[PDB]
Amino acid sequence: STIFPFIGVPEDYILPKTEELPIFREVAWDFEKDEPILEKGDFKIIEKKEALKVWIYKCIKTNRYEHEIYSLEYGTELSELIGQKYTKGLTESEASRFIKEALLINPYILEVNVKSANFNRDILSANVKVSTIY
Amino acid sequence: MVYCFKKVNVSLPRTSNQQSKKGKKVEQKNLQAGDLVFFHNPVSHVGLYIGNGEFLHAPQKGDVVKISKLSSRRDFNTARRVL
Amino acid sequence: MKLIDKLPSFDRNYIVEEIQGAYDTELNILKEDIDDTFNQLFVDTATWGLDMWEDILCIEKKELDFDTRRSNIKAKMRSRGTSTIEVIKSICEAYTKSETDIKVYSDEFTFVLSFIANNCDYKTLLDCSDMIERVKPAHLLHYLEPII
Amino acid sequence: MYSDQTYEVIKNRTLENINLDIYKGEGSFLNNMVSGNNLELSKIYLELSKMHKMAFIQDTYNQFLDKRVNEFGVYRKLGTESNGEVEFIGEKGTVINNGTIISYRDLLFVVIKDVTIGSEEGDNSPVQALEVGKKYNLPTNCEFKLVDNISGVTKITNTRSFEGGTDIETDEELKERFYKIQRNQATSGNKAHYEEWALEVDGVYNVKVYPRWDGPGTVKVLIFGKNNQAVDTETIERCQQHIDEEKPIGPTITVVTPLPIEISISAVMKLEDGYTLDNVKESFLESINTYFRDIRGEIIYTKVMGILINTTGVHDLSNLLINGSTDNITINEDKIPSVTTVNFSE
Amino acid sequence: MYSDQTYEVIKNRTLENINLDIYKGEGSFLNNMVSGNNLELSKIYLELSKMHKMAFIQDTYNQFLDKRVNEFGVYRKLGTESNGEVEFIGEKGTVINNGTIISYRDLLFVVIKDVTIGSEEGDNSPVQALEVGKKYNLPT
Amino acid sequence: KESFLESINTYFRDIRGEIIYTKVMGILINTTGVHDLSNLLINGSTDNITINEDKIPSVTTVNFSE
Repeated sequence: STIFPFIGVPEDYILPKTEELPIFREVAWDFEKDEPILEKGDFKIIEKKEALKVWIYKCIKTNRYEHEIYSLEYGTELSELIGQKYTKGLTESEASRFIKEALLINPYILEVNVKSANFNRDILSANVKVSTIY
Repeated sequence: MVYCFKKVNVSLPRTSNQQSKKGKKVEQKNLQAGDLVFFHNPVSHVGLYIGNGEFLHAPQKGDVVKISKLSSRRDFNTARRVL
Repeated sequence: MKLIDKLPSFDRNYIVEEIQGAYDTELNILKEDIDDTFNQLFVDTATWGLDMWEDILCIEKKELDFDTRRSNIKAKMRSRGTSTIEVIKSICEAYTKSETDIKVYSDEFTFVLSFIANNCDYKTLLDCSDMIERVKPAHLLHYLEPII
Repeated sequence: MYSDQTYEVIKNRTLENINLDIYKGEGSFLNNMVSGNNLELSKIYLELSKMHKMAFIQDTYNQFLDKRVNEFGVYRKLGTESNGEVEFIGEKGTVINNGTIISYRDLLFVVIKDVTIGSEEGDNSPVQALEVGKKYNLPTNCEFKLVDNISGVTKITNTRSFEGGTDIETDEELKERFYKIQRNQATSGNKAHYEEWALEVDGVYNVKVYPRWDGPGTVKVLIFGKNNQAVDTETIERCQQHIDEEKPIGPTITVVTPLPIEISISAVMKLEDGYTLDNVKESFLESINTYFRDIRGEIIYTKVMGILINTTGVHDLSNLLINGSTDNITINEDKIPSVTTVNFSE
Repeated sequence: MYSDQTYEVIKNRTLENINLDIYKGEGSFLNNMVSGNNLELSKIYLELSKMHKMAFIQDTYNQFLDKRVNEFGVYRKLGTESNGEVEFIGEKGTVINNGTIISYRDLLFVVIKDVTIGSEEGDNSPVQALEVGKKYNLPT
Repeated sequence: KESFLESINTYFRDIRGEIIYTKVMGILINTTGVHDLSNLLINGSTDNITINEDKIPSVTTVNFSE
């Protein structure tokens, strides 16, 4: 009977209550052998920071623009630094930036710091601190 | 001519007066086969010019479709081409 | 061995390999089905889609061989419209699978089809003759002259 | 093939293709993921089925019927414009030029003749609708308003209803016509062409064609009247001239008429609820005429019994007499049975 | 609608259909497993779109158009090579046999009939183009 | 025999109440291949057969002689 003078239908104007992010859960992973972990004949699900460890490991391990399935923001660019394409200081600064920007897309991660950086032989070492909501 | 030009996918106005207002103007010396000829100021009947000073038309009630000589029609007004 | 190449190099474990191989086989099956469905569109290639032309050409009959149904479809779709000497002779060519020559005798009002019936069955030739009878002019007389 | 692959089958095949020690079943990780993928997998098969159905225009107005009938030569009809004539009432000497536009409510019309009021030619001028559609089939005694004002006119009306306005050919009618034309076999000079040319003519309800009856180049046309009766001489003449106009150059056409056989039919029957004796009689007349045209030899009592009993409206029959007997009546040459009387008792 | 169906839409719908508790987002195990064959489905939809276009008679390209018309019996018309006559001028008695090829520009032609220069029958012999085409209709 | 059994099975499916003799010979004559018939007998008689409640007739024996 009565007209609806707005675009759409009354159903589209119901807003679900905004709540905290649901608890982060992920399939367990074995870093030494690079395999998912089975428990009692099924996949094993871990919670909170362990799942975050799995996600961070997987994110760091991939290259940024190599795969079609991923968007342009997923992955890291650490492969461009191999072979000393830049000076040592430029490589250090770029590595810090790459790690920070790659990791920060996850809404469960609040801040990232790359603190220690040392060149010994052909190896580059660094320390990374990640702060989450947990 | 409505029927004849509909047979070649040429749509023309139903009444010949409006038919005079379609297509490029044609002169009496530039008349060729297939042209349309209009004579009186009211176009009671329009002819289809076939060349050689002859043209086909339906004259009026009581007459039948036949071939007329153009010169016998002193009343020539204008001509059009739609093909 | 194809879907797994789209993933990073830490996904090479046997579990992921099995999971991706299953979908590899499924995609292969789907592509094969799509190709078969496309092949079913054309008259010559279609086998299980042949019956769906019968609904559009009002054939309404049962036959055992796909080739015979294809030939009847070609006939129904050829004999429509114009019925002249050359087109009728070409339809008889399509049925008999050989070149046909029509000799007309105006004084006798009789035409004869000369052709090759090496690969044409006499019953198939008779079916073609009956169809030609129902397309040919009634007054004219027809004779079949198969030259094996 | 697309119908063969269903949701359950593909889901089972995908589950079985995974050779792993983990469990597959209700509320399992692999089972849920597999089902979620297979829904989208089977969507494609369903769409392929719909695509194939649309391609061969089976049902539900697939937009490809137009292209298929353009392939087969069929064309849709946009309708024909309504035609009529109106009367101009006004001052004498006022001339209405050819092409003058008038309107009837939302409808609009154009004058076809140069008409002058009060003239010896009268004040009536033919008028044609500008657009197709049955909406332009105007009734009688309608008032027409001029879009463009002309001095001297007062009232414009038509003495009788406009006719000829028809709508665009709807798609269902197009499909039906395509089916009927596909059932027909129309080819140059064939027996079916003779049949068609004969049935166009009035006074002919049934056609039989006899090729080469008098040697080559002779066609014998056997036509039948209503209720399989003889065709009159004038009707035979018009049929002959029509076929001659439509016959190929060279053939000669000969037409003969059948000779009737008077038959008395009588039966006792029980009617179903909602039917009358007149409906039974007319349906029986049609069915028995249909049986008459196809029969050769002798009329058969039991075929007549079956045709009568199959008639809609008859729940039972009893006491069936053909010419006062239950025996076969021999039909001789140049003779056709012709129903004469229908004595039915309920 | 096939154009509207894209990799992102298919992936989003598939993930929404799955009823699991774990996190579904870029870089997750479930997302990695699901992605990869949805891209293939998005690929397949375009071929599905093109198929109905190549099915009809109005737009059938070249080969399938040939199949459809051959179903109707109409055959494509091939060209016929041009025919002409040239004159040979030279010493009397030189014999030009059939199958001899003459050339103008880059086009090639064959002499049909045996002709002798200075013979009574004349020095003009028929000339036939080796290939079909309107380009072989040389002027005088 | 097979065509008549098919037609009579459809009939026996659709018929409520007692059986009809004239419909029986009608469905028999319409059965393809029958040029004429005579002496049509149902259960030893030409009478209408009454069907009681919770009862559906079935064809048991068909004795056709040319």
